[PDB]
Amino acid sequence: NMAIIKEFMRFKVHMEGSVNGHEFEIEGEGEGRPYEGTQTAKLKVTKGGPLPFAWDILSPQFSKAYVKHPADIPDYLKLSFPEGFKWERVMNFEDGGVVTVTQDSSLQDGEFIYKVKLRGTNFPSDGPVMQKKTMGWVASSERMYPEDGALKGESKQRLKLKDGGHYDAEFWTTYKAKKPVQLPGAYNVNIKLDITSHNEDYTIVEQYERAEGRHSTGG
Repeated sequence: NMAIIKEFMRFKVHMEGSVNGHEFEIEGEGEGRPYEGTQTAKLKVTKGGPLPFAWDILSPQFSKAYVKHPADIPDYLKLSFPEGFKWERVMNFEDGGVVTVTQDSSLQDGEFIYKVKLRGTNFPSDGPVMQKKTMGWVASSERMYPEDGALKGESKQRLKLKDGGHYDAEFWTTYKAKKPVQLPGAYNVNIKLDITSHNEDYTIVEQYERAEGRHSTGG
């Protein structure tokens, strides 16, 4: 896969979804350095905008092939190409909001192709997601482990809020390659996800993410 997954790779992403019944679509394009763990994405809301909820609940869904791994941790999701992988995610927020997400990743004509479906439900009409009071995710760590022939990841996540407080969530994701490839043992993936620019109504957004696998739990 050293020649399938190049040191510089682009991707295209399509998301369709709904949040508290508001339907929307997003199209975007991104690029990054899969072995250095860095990537940027430029997203455009193409249906349903301006969105009546916080961009932040969407931002984690736009790319696991771009995680830097040490040589002694098998890079299962890079190894899955060119066929690729699928993932399924549950995000439970502390005020009862829920987002469930499914995603398919493939490689076509030398670019990654991502297709995302998202359903957000049960967010309080008063809460920070529907009132657009969130201000980005704090840096986080996803604990990974193999189970039942797939790679699972779990994390505790936290959104900063305009009022200086925080809004917490738990994330559970299952990642499954489309062909048997080697699973890793347990390890941690440290992630930093930033919104680097956006227009006034978040119908045009750019993101940057850095992700790296480690054995260490330090900081």
